Amino acid sequence: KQSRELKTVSADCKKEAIEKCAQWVVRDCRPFSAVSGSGFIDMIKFFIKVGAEYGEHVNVEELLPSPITLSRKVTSDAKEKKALISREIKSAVEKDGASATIDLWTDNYIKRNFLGVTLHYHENNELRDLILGLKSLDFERSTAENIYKKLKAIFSQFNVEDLSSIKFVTDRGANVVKSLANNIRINCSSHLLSNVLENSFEETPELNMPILACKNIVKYFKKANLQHRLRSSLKSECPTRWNSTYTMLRSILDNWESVIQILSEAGETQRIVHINKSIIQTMVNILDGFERIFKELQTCSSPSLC
Amino acid sequence: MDNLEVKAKINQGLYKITPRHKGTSFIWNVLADIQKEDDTLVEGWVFCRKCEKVLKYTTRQTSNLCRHKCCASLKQSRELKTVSADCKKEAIEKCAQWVVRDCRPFSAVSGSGFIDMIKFFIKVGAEYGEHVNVEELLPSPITLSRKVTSDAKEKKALISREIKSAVEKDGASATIDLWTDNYIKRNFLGVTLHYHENNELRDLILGLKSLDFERSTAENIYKKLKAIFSQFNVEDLSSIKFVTDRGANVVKSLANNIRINCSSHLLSNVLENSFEETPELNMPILACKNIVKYFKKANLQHRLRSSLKSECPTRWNSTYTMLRSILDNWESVIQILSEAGETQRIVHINKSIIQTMVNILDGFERIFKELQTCSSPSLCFVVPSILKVKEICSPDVGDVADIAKLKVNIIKNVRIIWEENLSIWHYTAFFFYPPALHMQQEKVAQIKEFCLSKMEDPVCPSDEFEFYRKEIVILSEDFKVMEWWNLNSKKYPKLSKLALSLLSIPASSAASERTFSLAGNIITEKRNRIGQQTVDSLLFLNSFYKNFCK
DNA sequence: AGAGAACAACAACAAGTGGCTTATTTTGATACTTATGCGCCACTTG
DNA sequence: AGAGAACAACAACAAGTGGCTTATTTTGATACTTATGCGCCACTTG
DNA sequence: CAAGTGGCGCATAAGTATCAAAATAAGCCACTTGTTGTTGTTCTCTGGTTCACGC
DNA sequence: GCGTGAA
Ligand SMILES: [Zn+2]
Repeated sequence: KQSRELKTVSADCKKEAIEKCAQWVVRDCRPFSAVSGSGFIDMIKFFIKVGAEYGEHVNVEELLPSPITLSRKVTSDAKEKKALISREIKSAVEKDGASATIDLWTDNYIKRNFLGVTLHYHENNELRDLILGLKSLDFERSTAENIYKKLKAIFSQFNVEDLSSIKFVTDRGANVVKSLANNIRINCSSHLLSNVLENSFEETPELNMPILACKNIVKYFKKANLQHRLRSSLKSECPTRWNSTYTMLRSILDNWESVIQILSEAGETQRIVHINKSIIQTMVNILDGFERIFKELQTCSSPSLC
Repeated sequence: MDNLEVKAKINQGLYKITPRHKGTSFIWNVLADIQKEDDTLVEGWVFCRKCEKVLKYTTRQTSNLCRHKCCASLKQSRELKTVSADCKKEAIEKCAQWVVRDCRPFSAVSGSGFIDMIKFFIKVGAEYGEHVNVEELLPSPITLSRKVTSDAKEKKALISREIKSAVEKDGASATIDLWTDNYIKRNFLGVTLHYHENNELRDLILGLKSLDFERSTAENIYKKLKAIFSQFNVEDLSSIKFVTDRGANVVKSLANNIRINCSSHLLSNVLENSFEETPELNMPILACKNIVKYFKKANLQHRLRSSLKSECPTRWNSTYTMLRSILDNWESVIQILSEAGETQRIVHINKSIIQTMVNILDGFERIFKELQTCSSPSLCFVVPSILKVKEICSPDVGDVADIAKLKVNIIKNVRIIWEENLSIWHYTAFFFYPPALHMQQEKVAQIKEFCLSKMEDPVCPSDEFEFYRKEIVILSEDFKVMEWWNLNSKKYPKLSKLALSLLSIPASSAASERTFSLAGNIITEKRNRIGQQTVDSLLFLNSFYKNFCK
């Protein structure tokens, strides 16, 4: 028990420590998992070190800065770290090995347009990934020329002048297509397969009718607050998110007994019984195969091109 | 040289002095400057108050001025032992890693609880050296939840005695409300409590318990509130003053007890009725609504210099700030509409009516702000609100006849909505105003026997009531009624408790709105599995720390 | 061839001052870049 | 396809009083050698 | 006379010893409340809004 | 010109 190593404390210290932690958590309205932060324990290390080395009569308030200082410091560190890393960035991109995915996104509240850039490349027995930056296209309407200028500006402030050897795996955005016509443009496999599935469903209206029935049933569930007695609540109807209807099918067919029991006295049981379960499990298995394909192929931490 | 010249002139007395500069540093608490004979400040040089030597002044830097011998001795108040610049550098560095690695807001470091934690941690580190294992010291969130629940239980047990002590003296003002969350569709029941013990009202929440998922009904509300009061072992449940506006099932449940309407939502409904009866002013508001939607649909908000406000969240008439934002930047928006091809929309609206409506609705906003105050008592200034809204809506020739129609609608709605729904308790509260020269009508006639009957539970009550009737002092700008009868409590030992109870009744029930907003802050899209017990415990602890602690 | 004890004529030495060129620090006003800090001021959000 | 956040359900647990036989140090005491001065006091000498 | 020593024990004492009857901790186990810990489950987040444009 | 879609 504490064989002369990094020392422990008594029970009073633990009690008062958790008292202080509870005080902070309840008073400042922060998430509970804060005390498990990776940087939080490092800050605790620094503070206990400083306190031990400088006694217990120091001005705690003065040692802690203001948020504006934090912003200036993080900006300065951003500039310094970018300058430090640009050398290895140019070294890696010079050797024809540099792969980057490009896609734009619109902000939810202010709707400012942005563009993000990352990099996938192999340093030493591993594929190193770091995001290069994320710059906004002001407020002007999006165009291929602006995207091309912004990307060359980012690569240039990171000391890149080739813009030919690097690789892109992106969408079929015609503006993006004309943006980088001098290099390769590879269609996103996930997006291609999503289009394939959309075409697959849309050519069979007879079997699309069960999908409409199921989505209107989950609408009936969410509209009347009927997920309360259900053992496992249902998910979103149609978010256009890589066949969320697959999860809908799994949930519906795992609570089929409960939903039929509920709808027997609800008067809508005639609608569900129109479709037999066998075809439903068959397409569930097909979507199981497709979901396995998704989870194996869609991976940024291991090779998947093979 | 210039300095010798100005020194000689000021010593001869040709130039005068100015000792204070309104600066945040301590150097100007001793240092001073000079002004010329034509009331012009001296630039580039300063003057000391003890050595009487003219030193240089620099706008870009003042460090050279603090090493002077006269200002050296003053320094500043002794502080706890400080460290060098390096330690601060590594401190801000580690704080930068903390704030970047956990996606946390920057203003987290300035929290009071964080300061308490760092004080504790620096103390324990100084006590037990530099080799203490930190990972065992920091607990896990499950322990945090268990301990906060237990602490909520024990704090409630401790305070229930003083809730009883407050309720026995008939001070039992507390409002209830219902609200729906955003993601679980659960319905939560919220209730606060107000009482006076230590010369200001105590704002705290009794609790917030969820009524499961079963269908809303009067019996569920009554049993829920009965249980909530039962955790404090309270069975009176009759002298509690209720403030709910138009909750139909809620009113039906508590119809046996004392019920009082809510003034804020009443006034909002009065404004709604007033604007409903004038279509000529109804369609310009709709035109402004469509104009705002036109900007918002195609994110045309970038061009404008001051973006428009939210349309109408049913959150106390946001159309005020909506029309303010529209009016105060009219030229730019009408230009944008000019090249937008939708120029026909603006023809229906004129600026003068906009500005007059801005004036009157800003008056209504001021009324809202004055009446809605949780900390200070606010029940007294209610009838003067009706008087002021009456006098502002004076039918004149300056306004258009349509504005006269709107004013007539306001007066009709306030006459047939507000005063007929006003309880005698509001009259009693208005009566205690120290200058009572305006009212000598039947209201005092009724309040006489009302107060005499209520206070049943030499030293004659009627005689001291007329003694209060004679004493009259006009209002001062910094006057408070509560401390006024705190001083007069010796003069009237029994009526003081009655007036304290009356002044403990809030004008409205905005406390429930504040609690619901706080709960919405607690429950976010990213935190949704949180339980009702934890929410209630957190809210109770926050309210207790804000109210009853230091 | 010891040994013990004490003057004597010189005689080779220090403790305690001034004179002094010639450096040898200390006190002090001031010309700048450069990393912190309140405080309105929003201000856009729902 | 990671992203944070958080319960419920069952294992798991150090923190604390009470029996207690087995080492073993404090105090105590009798018991006995070495050696260390204090003062008469002769006990001399010149 | 007086500065020097033995002497007569000589009353004292800082040393040593061993013979008893007590004052303590160590290793284990009792056992009863309260108390902390992984390891599961369950609900959202990003996939997306009109322009390059050829067909 | 208007899908044309692939976002
Ligand atoms: Zn001075």
